[PDB]
Formats: sequence, structure tokens, C-alpha cells
Amino acid sequence: AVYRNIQACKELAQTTRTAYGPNGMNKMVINHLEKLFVTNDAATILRELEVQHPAAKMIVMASHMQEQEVGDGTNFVLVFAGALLELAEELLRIGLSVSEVIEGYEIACRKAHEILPNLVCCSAKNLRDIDEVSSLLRTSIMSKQYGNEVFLAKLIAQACVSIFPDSGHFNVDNIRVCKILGSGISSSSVLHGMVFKKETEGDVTSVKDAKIAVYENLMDAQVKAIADTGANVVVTGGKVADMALHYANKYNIMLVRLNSKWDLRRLCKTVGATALPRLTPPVLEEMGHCDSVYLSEVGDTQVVVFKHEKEDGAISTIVLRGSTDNLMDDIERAVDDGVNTFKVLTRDKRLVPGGGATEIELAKQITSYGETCPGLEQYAIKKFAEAFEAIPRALAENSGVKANEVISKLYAVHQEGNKNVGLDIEAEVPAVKDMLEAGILDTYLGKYWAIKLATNAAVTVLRVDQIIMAKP
Amino acid sequence: RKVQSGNINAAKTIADIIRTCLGPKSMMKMLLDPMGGIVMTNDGNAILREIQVQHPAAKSMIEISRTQDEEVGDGTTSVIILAGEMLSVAEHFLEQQMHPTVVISAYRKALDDMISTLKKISIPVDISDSDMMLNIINSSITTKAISRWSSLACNIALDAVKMVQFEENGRKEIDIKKYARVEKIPGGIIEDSCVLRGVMINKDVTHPRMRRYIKNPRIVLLLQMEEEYIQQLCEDIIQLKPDVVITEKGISDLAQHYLMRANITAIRRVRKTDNNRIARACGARIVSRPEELREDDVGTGAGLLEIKKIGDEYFTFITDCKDPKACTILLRGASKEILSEVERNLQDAMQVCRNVLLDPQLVPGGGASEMAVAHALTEKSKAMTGVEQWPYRAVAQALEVIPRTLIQNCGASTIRLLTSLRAKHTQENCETWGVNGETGTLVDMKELGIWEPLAVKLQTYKTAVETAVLLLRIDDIVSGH
Amino acid sequence: GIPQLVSNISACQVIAEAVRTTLGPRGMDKLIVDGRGKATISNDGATILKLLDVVHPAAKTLVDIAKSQDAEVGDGTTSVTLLAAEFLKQVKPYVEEGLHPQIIIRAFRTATQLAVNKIKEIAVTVKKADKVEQRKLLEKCAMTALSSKLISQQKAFFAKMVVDAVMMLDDLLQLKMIGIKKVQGGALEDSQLVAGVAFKKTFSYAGFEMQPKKYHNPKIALLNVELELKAEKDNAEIRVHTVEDYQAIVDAEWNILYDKLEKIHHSGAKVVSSKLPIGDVATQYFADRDMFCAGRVPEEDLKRTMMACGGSIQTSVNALSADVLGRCQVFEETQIGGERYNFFTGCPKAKTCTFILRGGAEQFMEETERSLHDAIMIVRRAIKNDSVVAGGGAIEMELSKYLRDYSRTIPGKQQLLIGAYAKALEIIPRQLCDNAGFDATNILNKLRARHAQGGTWYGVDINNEDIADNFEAFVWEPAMVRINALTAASEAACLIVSVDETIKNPR
Amino acid sequence: GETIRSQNVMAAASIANIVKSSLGPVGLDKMLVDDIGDVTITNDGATILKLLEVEHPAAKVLCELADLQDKEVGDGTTSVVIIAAELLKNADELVKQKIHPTSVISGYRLACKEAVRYINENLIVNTDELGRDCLINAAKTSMSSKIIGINGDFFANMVVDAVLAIKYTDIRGQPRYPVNSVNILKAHGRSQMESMLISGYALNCVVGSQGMPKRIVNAKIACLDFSLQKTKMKLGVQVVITDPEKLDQIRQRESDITKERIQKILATGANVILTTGGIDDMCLKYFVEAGAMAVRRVLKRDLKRIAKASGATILSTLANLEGEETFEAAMLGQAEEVVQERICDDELILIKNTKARTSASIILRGANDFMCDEMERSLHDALCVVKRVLESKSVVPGGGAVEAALSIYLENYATSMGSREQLAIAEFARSLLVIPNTLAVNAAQDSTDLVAKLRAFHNEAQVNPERKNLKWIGLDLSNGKPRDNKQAGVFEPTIVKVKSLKFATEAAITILRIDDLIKL
Ligand SMILES: Nc1ncnc2c1ncn2[C@@H]1O[C@H](COP(=O)(O)OP(=O)(O)O)[C@@H](O)[C@H]1O
Ligand SMILES: Nc1ncnc2c1ncn2[C@@H]1O[C@H](COP(=O)(O)OP(=O)(O)O)[C@@H](O)[C@H]1O
Repeated sequence: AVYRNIQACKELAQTTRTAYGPNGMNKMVINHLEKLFVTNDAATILRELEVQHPAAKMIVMASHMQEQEVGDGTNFVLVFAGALLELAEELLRIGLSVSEVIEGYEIACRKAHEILPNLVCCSAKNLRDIDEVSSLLRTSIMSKQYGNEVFLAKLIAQACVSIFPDSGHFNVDNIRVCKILGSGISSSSVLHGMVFKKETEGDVTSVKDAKIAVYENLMDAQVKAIADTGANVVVTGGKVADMALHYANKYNIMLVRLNSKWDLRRLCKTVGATALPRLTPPVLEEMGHCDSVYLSEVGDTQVVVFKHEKEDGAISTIVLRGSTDNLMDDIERAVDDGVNTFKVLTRDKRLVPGGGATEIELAKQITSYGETCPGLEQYAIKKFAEAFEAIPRALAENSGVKANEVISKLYAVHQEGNKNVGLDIEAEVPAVKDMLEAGILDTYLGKYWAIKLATNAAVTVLRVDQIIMAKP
Repeated sequence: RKVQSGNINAAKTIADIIRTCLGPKSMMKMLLDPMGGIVMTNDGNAILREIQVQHPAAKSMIEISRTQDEEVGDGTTSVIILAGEMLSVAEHFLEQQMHPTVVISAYRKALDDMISTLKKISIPVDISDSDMMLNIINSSITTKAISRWSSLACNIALDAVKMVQFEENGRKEIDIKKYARVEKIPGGIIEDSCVLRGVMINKDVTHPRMRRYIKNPRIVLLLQMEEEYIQQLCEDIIQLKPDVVITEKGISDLAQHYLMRANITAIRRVRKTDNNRIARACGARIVSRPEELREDDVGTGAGLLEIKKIGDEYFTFITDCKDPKACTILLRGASKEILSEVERNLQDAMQVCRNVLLDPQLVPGGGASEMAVAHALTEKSKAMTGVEQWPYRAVAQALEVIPRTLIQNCGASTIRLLTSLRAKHTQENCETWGVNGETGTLVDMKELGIWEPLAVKLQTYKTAVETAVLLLRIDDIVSGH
Repeated sequence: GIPQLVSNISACQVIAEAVRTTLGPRGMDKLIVDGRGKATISNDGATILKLLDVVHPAAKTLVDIAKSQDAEVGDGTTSVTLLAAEFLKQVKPYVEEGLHPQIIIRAFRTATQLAVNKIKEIAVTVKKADKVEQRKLLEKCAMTALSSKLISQQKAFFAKMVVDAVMMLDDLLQLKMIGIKKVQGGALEDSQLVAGVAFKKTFSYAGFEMQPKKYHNPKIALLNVELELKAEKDNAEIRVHTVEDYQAIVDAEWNILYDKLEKIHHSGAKVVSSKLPIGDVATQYFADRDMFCAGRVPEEDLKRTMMACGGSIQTSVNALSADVLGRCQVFEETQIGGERYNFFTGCPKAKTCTFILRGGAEQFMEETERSLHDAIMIVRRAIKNDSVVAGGGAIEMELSKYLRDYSRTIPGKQQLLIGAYAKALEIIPRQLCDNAGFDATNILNKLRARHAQGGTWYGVDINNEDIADNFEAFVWEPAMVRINALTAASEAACLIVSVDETIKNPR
Repeated sequence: GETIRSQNVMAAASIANIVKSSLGPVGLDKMLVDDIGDVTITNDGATILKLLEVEHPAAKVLCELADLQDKEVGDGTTSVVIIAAELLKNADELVKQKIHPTSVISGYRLACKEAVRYINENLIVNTDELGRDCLINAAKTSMSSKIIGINGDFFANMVVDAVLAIKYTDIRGQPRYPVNSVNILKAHGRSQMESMLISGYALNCVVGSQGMPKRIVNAKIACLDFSLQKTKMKLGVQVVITDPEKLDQIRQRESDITKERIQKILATGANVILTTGGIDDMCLKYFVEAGAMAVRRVLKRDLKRIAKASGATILSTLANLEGEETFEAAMLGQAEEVVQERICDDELILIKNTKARTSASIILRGANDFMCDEMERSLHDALCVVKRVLESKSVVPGGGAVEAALSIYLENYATSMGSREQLAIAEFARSLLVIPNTLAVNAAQDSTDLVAKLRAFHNEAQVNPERKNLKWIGLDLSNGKPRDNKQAGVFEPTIVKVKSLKFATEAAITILRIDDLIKL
């Protein structure tokens, strides 16, 4: 049952072969809750596309490992794996054993880890400059929200530069996302601290209280119990009563309404104020710690900002604007993709050119190694190089250009020693261009973990030859 | 593209039939006749000849093979396999969305490189040495009944083509149909067979009054009113006093009354090709009619005239001590089955001498010639600027099927030896490290007699690629007349 | 891949086919019945798609674009629908021929910006052109909308009412603010114009010879109390056997109504309005203290009064005070056709008004109700944007020559795609030829050739079966709204061609 | 009805798809299945439709369409069917758009008038023979697919002078060229660059005996088909001889007749004697004494060209029904010099400055016959290309240049007429784009890009007449890029595209007028 598992994994490649690259197609996703969505991120397709074939579930579980130590290259796991098994049939139909292919890819997986550092063209200067981030971040945002790479490359650059001085503390949790219904990308901006969309329900515009609480004459004494405990900021989960709204304004207690539960639990882990279920009990232990709680009006919309003036501050929140909730979700993923791009660059910085440049340069070397390396494993090392070529083919098809002219021209420039050459991103131009001058640079550490996972997944599939049901 | 793909499966299935019918360990096949009978042959030439096929693309494979049988009596099995394997790479036709013209230019470009690569591993031959030619012709004598008289078949096959070759004209043309007429004579055994150094006519003896044995013959090539011309056309021939009257058309019954009166041999139904060999043998001349004969139409220089009944059958021996651009084989045998074995097996060996004498160049067979070629095109593809390099590499991977079948028919591990066979051509010289057809392991061809001529492989790869070009140039089937 | 896109091409055309015969003022009507069996007949394209509730996924893409065209403009959403569908129709044979769908998105994004550059370069500013007062220019553009109708003979009278309704409002214009009443009887020239808010005033109960209809600065009370005696809201009945207890019971029934009525006098209400009816017994208490009482007011008319007088509508009577009582300057009653009509003119927040039509038939007011909504928006968008272009599908014929002539110099795959974008814009005037019963063959073949001869504003004449300079005929449409529609249709088509495979969660 | 319109369009449309992919010189082959089962393979569009048997009435209308194109032009009939197919396919959509065929027919007839006039307004006369090159470039580009293309300039120059040698008008300023082209010879010159051009006919024969001089300056050339050897009455009827003594009489008497023939033949003074059947050995001796240049067993087809060269009469037999005469002053031509040159392994007989020959000969000297054979087909085919162009009194640049230029003019002309015929002329010109759109697929290039490049340059030709605009841009398939035919030399005649669009527009009208099908 090997040919059936391979053919089943090729069914999954076509669901993400076209969604890859800047000219990639979108996919008409329909949620399980009877909702319509349109996107091109491969991570979101598999979350809704229930992959029931067990043979391809290993590839999806490999993409789950793509979350740890990296936040990019998911399409590499889906395309590179599908091309290895697709060409694996050409070896098995000749008569080659499945075991010699398994040990052949482990040889090429190590060989590529030794050739990849030689192709590192440049590295991040780590000067914490906005022009440094936005210039290098031009690669990761595109193919996720294409055309709007100008504003996004500069916004996230402002959020990451604020955290690098706090060395050893940069993570994706520091840069949160907060989107508001608005006109479009022109009104989007970046602010410090925690920023939410719901404005202050009460009359307080600014209060420097420390304790924050999260949840006719009787209710007037209960709101006073929040003040008796030394807290002038009350956060109600659901709706607030009309009588309780005014009682908070008498003692200058800032009323805040947070309907989304993600807004409530976000405060539990930052200032320490946890949500109590009872109707405002006088519990001081479960209250938080904040330096200043004030109201800000940015983008013609009032927003509650929790700025930690006394502390150093490491909590960033990008204020996004967009008229469509479906479109703002596509921007939500590109923001998380850009934040995770530099989260890997906190380690040793190494950058490789994208756009199929390294994939031909890496295949040109392994192919030459397979010609001079005798043994029964060379057939698998050769196709491991030709499997890299499918990633240029993914971009050539999405760009509307014949992939045959792409692989010929990428091989010709590298044959003459012209490295750092990738695909020209244009439909009317089947030629190529230099990736170094264009500013297209991927992450070295992402490819090291991506080629490692895609080979282990393809080996994990080839090791299986039959599926048998069971019962505990 | 449905018509482009139809010619793939139409030829891929035909190659599957004769895929295991290659080499000295060729596998037999079972053909069910409509009358319940079974033929258990193994030659791919006769197998596909009787199998009726429905697709037109597969029918062209049969018309191509028959023309190959006239040029060279062997190697036609690989002609269809390479043309079928070259077209079996559907990744570059449809999946890559390439045009057929893209791949045709790639194969035509690879054709000129394969021709030069086979000449690099060539080797000259000293045709003067009969022992060096014995190693070449023995490739066909092995696994035959003629192995008991291999030295006799070598003398019959090698010396016969030397008589047909005329090296004074420059072109050195060799024709087996006109100048190498093979005939049988009853009686005797395979040992009694020899090559007649002249012409032999298969005309039976009708009248008893005919010159039986003459050491210096004389050959003449060419109621009331009815017998007027008959007696006069016959009386003009005896002016020269001949001993055998050789006529082109048939002779009447009354004209033979004067041929038996003269007690001379009467021969008729002789082709125009047959009389020229005689005119060049005994120096005679072909006259249009019997009435305008001259002195030059004589048999001066002839060996002898013998119409003896050998094996209960007359045979007119008009041989001489010269080689007038022609020859005649005398096959002797006790039965027709034994005669049928030597007659057909010598035609396989006689055609090998035709390829060496026209161009004394050999190639290392037994899977050695393919790997020597496929290794040259693979390295050349890495430096070939253009999209044609991808189908250029498919030819390097497709020609490996010839040694794949020889090792698979033997039953050994084809995947283990073929992968290591690449290393022998990668490091060491490509002219050696072949594959043993009987044993299955690797061995050098300089020590073995698996060397094939040059003309056999040239027509193979030319026709193997030309067949794929003609089939990929098709894109639709037209019905009508 | 390829076939999923063709399924979306046809899945969107049926949506365009649902509103294909609604383009233009003289479009066709439909009949969409809901689950309750209610009849809804309207020629507006936006209202058709709101009630269809198409569950197809690729169809809802254009529904979201049409709703955005309605939220911002409120008109012309059909033109976004037919154009978005035709971009998919002309590229249909090119999709199956092996051309990539992403290449088409670059073509529409290329041709869309090329149209805005040509629209802004060709649009003409009209503020005080030809030395004409703007009242005449707004009357000229408005009267052309009313021609070829039942009121064609007295259109000059009705043409002057619209310019008075807009100038009475502030700089902020809104089509919903100007209400239109329908009253059967009388001629066409007897249609009146009220600058304030008015209602039918079906109150025919007692209160005669009192309740003066004039007030200086009256306090308009907005209640929802039924002051009837035998009311379903107020009542009193206690079943007992004692006889003397019944006298106190009948006194308690009159006290429930009367005690609530004293709150109306103590609150300071001078003109008391109530949605529920008021009985003849309660009208006399208002008549004894010299108070104006007029009920049976619809709830919709009070919402226009709440925006006009500046008060608030209270359900309870105990909450009646100076906080909710509005004010006005001129409150007077008229006798339009003999029926009573109260109205408040000269309010502080007089953003709304009222317009009562007249005629001897109910259907003549229906066609007049539709034409007035078209004449107001022309005056609304003429002052908003003085840079406008010719109407009647004229602007669509300009781009057909420019984008085509521009595509003839753009080598590559963008040629036939931007060139097909030109032929795709011919759907707007072709429907005006069919939706008006004209021959689209003679018009488009004569109209497209007029532009090469020197035409720059010639368009489809909806009145006569011929070509006419719609700019000289004062048939204008905004230049920016045409750009907002083309940008909306290009975004609508590019989202469909960007899709190549449908993914559905199994549920 | 309309259902009959749709079924008749697909019938004629599918006929074009049979010869669609086979368009151009890089056309794909196709299998022709006859009634028996044989398979004839070819890419020629004309031969496909002659054997194509499709039982449908609308398809047989396209057969008669090809017959007039075969007699009028004799080439390019494959393009006549594809243009007509697109008009019906485009006209089919108009019928669905509530358009009548009469409005479409009335528009197509006018569109054909402006097409012929626009071509005539952008013609180029027959010129550039000497002093300007589209001559060297005309032949050098055509012979690229053969081995001869190594040194194209050396082999292309010999084609220029060959066309001018075969130039004779003879009718009111006709200028055309004959069917008999330059007879191409070959030999072993140890290299391909040794090809020598001879401005004169070359006979590949030898005189035999070396004693005869190889320098004959006598203008009289004796041309005969009668053999001077033993003359037989008939090869089917032999003279009966009842005596061997009588045989020697006729034997010796025949040699006595040649003693009278040898004197009467040489009585004309012609030293160049050519015999078809052969010359007797005793008769060759008398020519060594008198010094005449005799050749035996000359090919009759080669002698027919020599008789046409010097103007000699082909003498069938010396017996003029009463005796035996030599036809003095009838079989004699006029030449200046006949010298048997010493070429490699072949003493060729060169003839120069005859009465009127208008021909030449090319000695394709090479290393082996494998190259000389491939070189002979390249020049023989390259001659027909330049011969076809410089005969047509006026020519036009072809190769996608004519059809792409009409796409803009006839589309702009449609914006001036109107009158319910704009869509017909709009789609008539759009249908002509299929010719380059089809040739791009056969050239293994992107079909949508190359057609747009032609119209990108052809539109600028009409926007302004400035020299910056790229004008007369054809489409070369050997490179897959537009090229200027003025520089490349890709020219076509005038009457071809005229008659091609003429019948293609007329045949589509004939099928468009068919609304119902009545059978019996
Ligand atoms: N501008 C671009 N040009 C070429 N390739 C790109 C570009 N942007 C992204 N890609 C490629 O598409 C694949 C997916 O990119 P990305 O969205 O950054 O990662 P993921 O899909 O895993 O989130 C990556 O391998 C990347 O190289
Ligand atoms: N002794 C041998 N050892 C190895 N290979 C052989 C031997 N004899 C023949 N072959 C291989 O078998 C193939 C077919 O040979 P042959 O039978 O002569 O032609 P065909 O199979 O077409 O009749 C040849 O290509 C040759 O390489």
C-alpha cells in the first residue's frame, strides 16, 4: 500500500502548491461554523481542511513542529515533501527498495546542512534600525498580504526595535495584534503597551491607580467596595448595567468593557488582575498591577492603552485598521509571520536569497555530489536535488510563466558562477534578476529546520507500507 | 494531448512484449493461434509479425522493423525497445506541458552527440586476419546447431561477401539479393557444403541429349511458317558451336527439338541479373535475340559445365576460377530441417560481415555501448544552456534499459549491478566493464567476443530516434480517403 | 484549478441574471416572495439580492461588494454587479485556453487605474458655467428626470419644489430626511410643499371649537398613552356585591385616566401628541384648560419630529418634563384638500421636511414617488461634486476607446485582457437599450462610431431611440462615483479569479 | 433555425482543427486513415483536405473552397480554412446576440474591400535585386535547418546570381522564372567551402578517348538521339535471315553506312557531337582524326536542356522517310566556348554563352555525399522561395505582418461606418489574428505574447508616421520573436493574401446563409 499513500500525499500538495509565492492564489475556505473565508496562508487551510488520510497526517504533524523554533516555511514542508514522494515512484518502478531510499535521504539531508552555510549571502546587522528591519522584512510579508508590503514592513519594524534592547526577552507574545473596523491600511499604526478597541465606558479619561479588578442602593455600595480596596479601574466581561455605569463615575472609577474573552485573559498574565465570577467582591489578592491606565484617541477612535510607564516596557500591540473582517484576518497572519521572522534572527543571524535561488544552488551542488558519490544511495540523493526544483516550479506556475524556462535560466546563470540569482516576480518577464539587489532574503535557520522536517516526514511515510485498523 | 499520449501506450505495450526477448537468455513467448495451436518462438521479429494490433501508432512499429530486417538480421529487438522507452517518459510531454517540437529538437540534438560518442569507443579490424573475424562472427554461431561447424560457417560467410564487394568503384557496394544468391542441393551433410566460385542455375534437365560434363564449355546468352522461325532461331546459335543455350524467356517445344538434336544443354527462365554474372564470368555478351549473334558470345574462360543429378536433382554448374562481382553458396544436408537451420543461421552471420567490410569498426556490446553513451550525455546536460537539457537527460536515463533487460532476464539483481555499472564508466574507461549475458556479472569486452559492428548500432539509434520523432509529430488521427 | 473557476464564472452570472433587467430608470420589476408569503416588488437591484439569500459561496462575494456600494452611495449597485460579471464572461474562453488566472488580476488592476486617469482628465467642472444661476441649473438637471412621465405637462411646477427642498436643508444632505406623503384627490398642480414635519392626522375625535391651531413657541409632547375611556390600557372593574362600592369603582376608572392627564398640564405641554388614540372624554379636559390635543400620530412621523423639534419620545407619562419637550417657531394647521394637517415649521433642528402629492389616482403618486428620489440625488451629487461626466452610459463608451487604443500598445498577455476589459464595459449601455425596449444593435453600433468621429459625451437616449449628447441634455452622473464603482467591480472580479479551488469543512 | 446554425459552425470549425496545428513550415504531422487501413503521414494542409473524408454537408463546401485556391495560387490553402472557421465561430456568437446574418454578411463584404485596399496602400514593388539585400538574407535564413548553414554568407551569395540568370520576360514585360531551375551538381572537393558557381550549363559526362581536344571554340553543336552503332529495326521484331552468308552482308553493310554517316555528320562542321543511344567505337576514331569532341550515352533529359540552351532541334532519327539525312542547319546550335573542366574526380563539360539558355549550374563540392545531398535540397528549396517572390510583380511582407496590421485599421474603419455593421467588421478583423495565434503554438512559444507584440508595433505605425515606429514587423518562428521582414526577407506575394481573404470571407457567407437542412 505504498503507491496509495504517495498518491494520497500528492492530493495535499495541490491544495498548497498554488498558494505559495507573491503571485499565489487564494483559497475559498468555508468554516465548520458556516462561515465564508478567503486566504492564501497554508497554515490556515489545514486548520479547516480536515486531512483524514493517515498517510498525509504525518506531513501535517511536521507542520506543527514548524511552529517550534521557527514561524515560517510551512509551504516548504508541503511542497518539498510532495515532490520527494512524487519522484520516489520513479525509483520504485525501476525496482529500487524503499529502505535504500530512506538511508539515501538521510545522507542528502546532512549533505545539504553542510552546503547551506556556503550560500549565506548576507546577515542582519542587528543595529535595531527601522530601515534594517523593513528592508529585510520585505520577503516574509509578501505571499501573505501582497501589494501592501510597504506599510506593513515599516509598522512591525517599529514594534521589534523597541524590544531588542531588552535582549533575551523578544518573543511573539510581546507583539500582540489589535484590529479595528476602519477605512484601510492607511490608518493603521503601532502603539506601546496593551491596546484594545473598546473605549472607556466610564467618564474617566486618565487614572494612575495601581490595582485593576476584572469581573439600587446596594450596587452603589458594591462599586464603593472596589474603591475601598484601593482600585479605580474596573473591567467587566459582559454588558454593564446603567446604574452600575454611573456609580463608577462618581468615585472616578474607570469602567472598561471587554466582551472577547481573549481580552480578559490577556490581562491575567500581564498586570496580574484575574477575572472573578461574583458580583464585585472585595478581593485584593486577585487584582493586578499597572503603572498608568489612560484613554487614548488614535485614528479617530478612542482606545484603552495600558502603558507601563514605571517599568521598562516590553508589551507591544499593533493597531490595525480595515473595513473588512475577512481581509484584516489575512493581515493578522502576515503580522504574526513578520514577528516570527526576526524571532529566529535573535540567534546567530544568517540570511539566504529567496525566490528559488538557494533551491537551484543547493541542488546544483548535491547533484554534482551524487555523480561523484558511488553506491546504491545515489538514486535517492539525485532526486533529493531534483525535489528542491519543485519550489521554483511552484513560483513559476503562480507567476503565470512556464516553469521550463525558469529552471533552464536559473541553471545557466549558476553554471557561469553567478550566484544569488532567483526568480523574476513578473508575469510578462520569464527572465531572472539578482535577489541581493532586490532585497529578497530568507532565513538560514528556517531552511535548516525546514529541510530537516520535510525529509523526516517523507522518510516517516516511506517507512510505512501498509495500514491496518485496530481497537484497544 | 490525448493523441500525444495515445502513441505512448500504443508503443509502450509493444515494447513490453519483446522486453524480455533480448540477449542469449531471451525468454520465450506463448502465442495462441485461433485454431488452438501454440507457437513457442522467442525471436521478436516473428512474434510481433503475427500479432494483430488495433492502434495505428503500433502498426508503424512493425513496418519499421521489417525494413531493419533487410539491412541487419539482428538488433531489431532493441530498435522498438529504445523507441518505446524514449516515448515512455510522459513527464516531459504532458505533465511539464511542453510542446512536442520542444522534445523533437532535444532528441535530434542528442542524436548527433550519440553518433560521435559511439565512434569514440570504436576499434579498427584487420579483415585480412580470418581469426580476428572469427571472434566477431561467433556472436551469432553461439547457441546454434552450426556451432559444430563454426569454422565452416566462418569460411562460407566471410569469403562470400569478399566476392560481392567491388572495391574498384570507390563506394564498395555490397548487395546480398543480387550477388549472393543462396541455393540448396539435396544430399550430403553440413560438412559437405562449400562456396561455389561462380554462377549456378537451378534449371532441371528436361531432355537426355545434353552435354553432361565439359571442361571447356561455350555459353551463348540471348506448321510450315511456324517451324520457319523456330529452325532459324535455333540454327543461328549452333554457328558458334555452343554447349549450353541460355535463354531469357521460355523456349518452345519445337525449338528444343533442335537443342536436343545438337545434344546441347537447354536453359531458360533466366533473370537479367543472372546473365550479367555469366557474361562477367566467361566473358560472354548478352545479345537481344538469337539472330544477331557475334563471335564474342562464347564461353572462353569458363570452369566447367555440369548438370549432374546430385541428390536426385539436376544442378547446372557453370562455375569458373574468377570472382565476377558475384558468388553462389552450395548448402548440403541430409534433411530439409538441417538445411533450413544452416540456410537461415548463415544469413545472420553473412550480414555481420557486410557491416564490417563496409566500415571495419566495432563497438562494445553487452550493455557496454549504452553506458558509454549515456555517461557522455549526462555530463553534457549540466552545461547545455536551454530547456532542452531536461529531455536531453531523459535519453541518458532511458538507454539504460538495454542492460537492464539482460540482467533481469538472467535473474540477478539488476538494481545492484546497474548502479555499480555506472561507477565503472564514471571512473574507468568506458570501452570496458560490460555485462556478461550468460553469467550476469560485469566483465570487460576486450576479453570477450561481444563486439558488434558499427553499422548495426548506427541504424538502430537513427531509426530508434526517428521512430519517436515520427510518433510525437502526430497530434490527431484523420479518418477518410 | 481550472474547472472550479468556470463554476464560479457561471455561479456569478446567475446573480447578474437576477438583476440584469433592472439597470436604468425604466428597468423591469421582479416578484420575490418570502417564507411568510409576503409580496415584495421592486426594480432596485440592491433590494433583490438582500432577500434572495443565495447560499452559494462564490455568489456571496459580489453580495458583499454590492452592500458596500449601497452603504456609501445608496444607488448604482447593479452597475457594479453586471460589470463584475462581464469581466468574468469575456475572460471565460481565455481561462480554459491555458492562461493563468493571476495574470488577469494584473490586467484589471492595470485597466482600473487607467480608467481613473481618463475619467479625471475628461470630467468637466460645472459651478457657474454659461453665466447661469445655480437654481436654474439644478432645475434643468432635475426636470429632465421628470420628462416622459405622467407629470410631463406640469413638470415645471414639480421641478421647482425639489430645489426648494434642498436649499431649505443645511450643507449636510440626506435623501431620507425629505419625506413624501401621498394624498388622493385634486389635480397635479395643487401639490403643496411643507418645510417642516407633518403627518396625515387621522384624529377625528371630539375637541371642536377649541384647541387653537396657532402657537408662538409650543412645547411638543411625545407620548404613547391611550387616553380613551374604555381603553385596553387604562380600565377599572372590581367585582363585588356591595352597592356603595360601585360608586367608588366608577370613580376609580375616571381617576386613572384623569390623574395621568394632570401630569400633562403640570409638565407644560402645549401641543400634546400621542401615538395611541385619545377618546372624546380626554379631549374635553384639554379643551377646558385651553390646550391643543391631536393624537393618532404614526411612529415614523414622530421620529422625523424627534429630529426636527429636538425632544425625545417617552412611553410613560410620569417622565414628562422640560427635558423631552421640544420647541418650534411656526406651528400652524392647513386644509390641504379639506383634510386636517398639523405641522411644525421653523424648528431649531429642522433637518427634515414633508412633501404632499396630489392627483386623481393612487398609481400616479407611485410613479411620482419613484422619480423624486432620482431628482434629489442629482441635485445632491451636483453640488457635492461639480466635476461630473455624461450620464446614460456615456462614460462607459469613452473607456471602451481609450482602454482599447491603450491595449493596442501594451505587448504581452495584458493586451487581450485589458482589451477584453473594454468590451466588458459595453454591458451598461446594452442593458439600457433592452431595459427600455430599444434595439441595442442600432444604438451601440451607431453610438460607438460617434466617439471616433469626435464624440465625447454621446450616450444612450432613454427617451428616444437615438443617440444624444447627455452632457448637453443635463443628464449627468458623478465622475468619482463611477470610479468607486469600477474600483469596486475590479476588486469584485479579482477576488473570484484569484480563487482556484474550493475548500469546505465536512459538517 | 439557430440550432442549425450552431451545428453547421462546429462542422466547419472542426475541419479547421484538423489543419490548425499543421500551419507553417514547423507544422505537425497527422495520420490519414483510408478505407483499407493504411496510414499516410504528412503535415501539408492541402494534401490533408484532398484525402479527408468527413460526411457532413457544411464540410464539403470547404472542399470547393480549396479547389479555386489550388488553381489560383496553388499554396497556402491551409490558411484559407482557419480564417473562415473563426468567422463562423465568431458569427455564431452574434446570432446568440440577436444579430441577423444579413447584417453580418453585409459587414463582412465591406470589410474585405478595405482589407484589399489597405494592403495595396502598404505594398512594396518587386525590387532590391541588385544594390540592396533582402536577397542574401532571403535565402540565408531559409537554409538554416540544414547542415549547409555553417557558412551561410558563402552559400547565400550563389543563390542571388542564380535567380538573375533564369530571368527572361518574353511577354510584354512578364518577368517570371522557369520551372527548370539551376541544375545542381556535386563532387568530392575535400571540403564544403569549395563549392564553385558556374554561370553556364554543366553536363556530367566524359568524352572517353583522351586524344580528342577538350577546347572546342566552334559554335556549331551537333545534337542527335540516333545511335551510330548497329541500328536495329525493333527490339520486339527481328529481321529474319535465312542464310549465315546474308548475316555477314548486313553486318558489314551496316559498318559501311556509318562510313557515310560519319562524313555527312561532320560535313556540318560541328565538333560537339552528342548521341543519346551511343557512338560506335569505329566512329569515335574519326573524331580523333578530325579533332571533334564526341560524347556517347548522354542522358536525353540532359540533352533536352542543351538543345534548349543553344537552340538545337532534337533529331529523333536520321531516316526522313525516303533515305538517311543528317538534318543540316537544323540540329546545330550556337555557342562560344565548350571546355571540359578538370573537377575533382569528374571532368564536367562546361557550356558558356549559348544562343539563349537563361540557366546555370552549381558544383556543390564537399567531402562526402552525405553533405552534398543535404546541401542540394537546401538550395533547390531556397531557389523556389526567392523565385516565388521576384516573379510576383508586387509583393507584401507576410508572416503575421498583414493580418496584425488589418486588426487595427479595419477595427478603426468600423468606428466610422456603423449602421448595424460595426460588430461584423470588428470581429472580421479579430478573426484574422488566428493566423499568428496559430503559428505561435506551432513554434513552441507563448501564443498570447507574440500576437500582442505584433499589434503593439503595428498600432504605433498608425498613431503617427514617424520613423521611430516599428513598421512591417513580421514574426519569425525560428527564434520566437518579432522581426522586420524588410531586414529578414520574409516576403509573400500580393495576390495570395488578396485571394485568400477573398474566398475565406465568401465561403463563410455561403455557410452563414444555410438556416435549415432538407434531405431525401
Ligand atoms: N516575495 C517573494 N518572492 C519569492 N518567494 C516568496 C516571496 N515571499 C514568500 N515566498 C516563498 O513562499 C514560501 C512561503 O512563504 P511564507 O508565507 O513566508 O512562509 P509560510 O508560507 O510558511 O508562512 C516560502 O518558501 C518563501 O520562500
Ligand atoms: N553473449 C552476450 N553477452 C551479453 N549480451 C549479449 C550477448 N549476446 C547478445 N547480447 C545482447 O543482446 C542484444 C540483442 O542481440 P540479438 O539477439 O543479436 O538482437 P535481437 O535481440 O534484436 O535479435 C544485443 O544488444 C546485445 O547487447
